[PDB]
Amino acid sequence: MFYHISLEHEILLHPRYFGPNLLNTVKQKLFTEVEGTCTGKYGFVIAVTTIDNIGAGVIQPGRGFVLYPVKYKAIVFRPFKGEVVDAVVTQVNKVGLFTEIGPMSCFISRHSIPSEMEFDPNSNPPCYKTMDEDIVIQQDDEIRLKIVGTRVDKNDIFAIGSLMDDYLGLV
Amino acid sequence: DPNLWTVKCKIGEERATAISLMRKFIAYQFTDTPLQIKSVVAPEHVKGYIYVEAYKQTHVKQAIEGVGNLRLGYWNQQMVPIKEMTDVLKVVKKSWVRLKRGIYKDDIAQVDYVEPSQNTISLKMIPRIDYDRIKAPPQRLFDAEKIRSLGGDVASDGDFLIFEGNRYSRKFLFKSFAMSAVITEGVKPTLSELEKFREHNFQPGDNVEVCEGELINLQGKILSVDGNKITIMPKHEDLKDMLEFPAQELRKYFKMGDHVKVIAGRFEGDTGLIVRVEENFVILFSDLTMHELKVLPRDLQLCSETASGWGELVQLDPQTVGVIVRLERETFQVLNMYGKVVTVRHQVTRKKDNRFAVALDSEQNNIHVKDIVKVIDGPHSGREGEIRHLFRSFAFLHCKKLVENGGMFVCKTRHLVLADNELIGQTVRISQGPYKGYIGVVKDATESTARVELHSTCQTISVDRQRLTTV
Amino acid sequence: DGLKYSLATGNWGDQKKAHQARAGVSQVLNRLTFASTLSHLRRLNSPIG
Amino acid sequence: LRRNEQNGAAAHVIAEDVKLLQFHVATMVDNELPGLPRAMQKSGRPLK
DNA sequence: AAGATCTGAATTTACGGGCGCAACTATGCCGGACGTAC
RNA sequence: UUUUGGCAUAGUUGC
DNA sequence: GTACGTCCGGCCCGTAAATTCAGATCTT
Repeated sequence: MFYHISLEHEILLHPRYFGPNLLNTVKQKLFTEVEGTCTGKYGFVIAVTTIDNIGAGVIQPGRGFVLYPVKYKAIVFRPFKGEVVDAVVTQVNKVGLFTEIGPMSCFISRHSIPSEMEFDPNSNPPCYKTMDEDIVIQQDDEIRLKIVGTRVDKNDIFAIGSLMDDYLGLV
Repeated sequence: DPNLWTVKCKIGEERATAISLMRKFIAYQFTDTPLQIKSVVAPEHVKGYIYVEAYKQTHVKQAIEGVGNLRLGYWNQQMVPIKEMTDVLKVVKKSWVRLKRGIYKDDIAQVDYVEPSQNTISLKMIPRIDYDRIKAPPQRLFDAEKIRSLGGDVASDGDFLIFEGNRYSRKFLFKSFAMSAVITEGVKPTLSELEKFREHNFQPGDNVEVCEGELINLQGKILSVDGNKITIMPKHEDLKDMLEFPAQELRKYFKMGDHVKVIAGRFEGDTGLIVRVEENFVILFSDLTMHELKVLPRDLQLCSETASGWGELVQLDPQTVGVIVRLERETFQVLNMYGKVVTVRHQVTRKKDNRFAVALDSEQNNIHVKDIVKVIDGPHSGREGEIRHLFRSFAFLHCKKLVENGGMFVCKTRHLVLADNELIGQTVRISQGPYKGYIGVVKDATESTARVELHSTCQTISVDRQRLTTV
Repeated sequence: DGLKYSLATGNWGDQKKAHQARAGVSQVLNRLTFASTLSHLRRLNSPIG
Repeated sequence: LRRNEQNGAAAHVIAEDVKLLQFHVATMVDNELPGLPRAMQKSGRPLK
């Protein structure tokens, strides 16, 4: 889930970037570094809302690099377990369904799909269709899925969705 | 009662020492220098020392005098304490055997024919020989053609053969050996040896339930392990007290969606997640593939380590390199540039990979290794993969989603799209410059200049090659 | 072998008893000048003891 | 020593084996023990 | 009064440290057992 | 196509 | 039958603790 939290990061600034625009360079380099990355403990980071305080630049006494601590208020999405979450199915395959929840890519496995749904290999657009045809699962549809569990690999989170519980799927 | 005293003896000669001491006692039992000791003990498995029964240490010393084998215990002797004298005499205890002596020591031997003579038995063996080629060795199949070709002590009777010290073989050694030279109790060979010729596994941290008794349906984490009656110490849910359970009462139960590894069977080595636990059929998906694997509850363990699931460049021949796609016990499954998966021996050569090699895609954009490139033409059109190795006109692509060959395939580079000196050690003559007239030997040479060890002076100097003239 | 070892190493006593063996009794003869050789041949040693 | 355990051999031999194990471990940490020999490599040279 | 025991206060062995660096030459495991060849 | 190495005893010697 | 060759078994110093003697708080 999404949280606007203060976070600590450390930046090694090279001596070429001193002079004016130093702190602006630190801001820009923080934005280049933290954005576009996921972590296991705090999930994805979407963007830095602001910088709370730039710490004192300590000179490392063998290098000339300057270590800057930065407190920064940023928005992070942390996928938690045991939550109904809104999702958009992005890819539909035989083995499972891929959905997007913000930055996160959730994988609904074939066993986790209810047994009332069956893959449609006879349709040119592949889909999971119900035995009675009350919901059709294709790409780009608004569903509500339960997170079975968050699983982290290479500091990138992919979770498992389920539709077994009531009030889930297409509504 | 008398007491036992330890006397150090020559190793491997304790029974002979006992016999010699008995003969010494009997010889001098009527003389004026009697042996006042009572008995001598040389146990069957106690090697290095013997025991003397006497009321005094001085009696032991005066009794072992003249016995060289006990000279290392002559100066001092150590008494056996009183409570422990019952342990000195305490003794304990188409088949398969294992030979005791010879080069076939501790090697599996199928008892082919048992001779009722109670002297020797016929044994089937795998020969550990070099076929009279190195001597003037691991187990391998008997090659009669090789020993016929090499000659030497060899007599051939079709499949039957005599050779190299009256070793008898047929089709496999078939030789008579002494029964006392083999062990008939405690061999228990394996399935591999069957081809050549219950169990409890609980570990700390695993989750186990209770299948029977008044403490049924209590799931807890294993702490300790023992052999048969474990008396386990499981940390149950909502219980601070530790209870006791044997191995038989427990079962390796695991909740849905937890790390699972296979300990043994056809599915061993694979990790993954269980989806639904039935009464005994536990179904799981592997971390590598999304295939259904059905296992017994006992063949599951709770380990959180990531799956292993490598990919080296090897030379199938100087005209075609190869990329290993699977490691096997005696072979490599290798994928070449032709797209043909082959099975080759371990003894291909390791090529120097060019990690800085540059290749051109279908759109004349420079590409390198570790680049995610889409395949827009060829047999693999539609797939997208990471470049791992490069050639003049080929590129190997990895893809985790593709389960075949560990994700490795190959495509031509043009069907992709990005998403010493001769003068060294030569006697030379400086024919020009301030150093004219000097003979030297060339140490280092370049396109412009060359170092010359000067023969005369204690110095090496670099000069232009135009100033040098070879002798 | 004992005489050869003792004169080769300068350790005096049994080879196994090198711990208690007086050392440096036999030295490599010095060959820099004739005077050095002569002085080495006429040398006396005072052990610490 | 482990062999003598899992077969269940005599106890005095286990005690003497424990004595020699204690000596070996102490010489491994510290090769200076009063009234006991210095560890040698069967060549009469004290071990570090 | 006595008499202890009895508990703080003078005399004997035992580790255990023992100058910087630097350079050179000099020396350094075997004995029984099992088998091969002759 | 770019290598590598005994060590730890004793002696002697230099400031 | 014999032996040999070669692979497997066996001075200080300060501390410091251990050894020796008159309160003391008892018992008579």
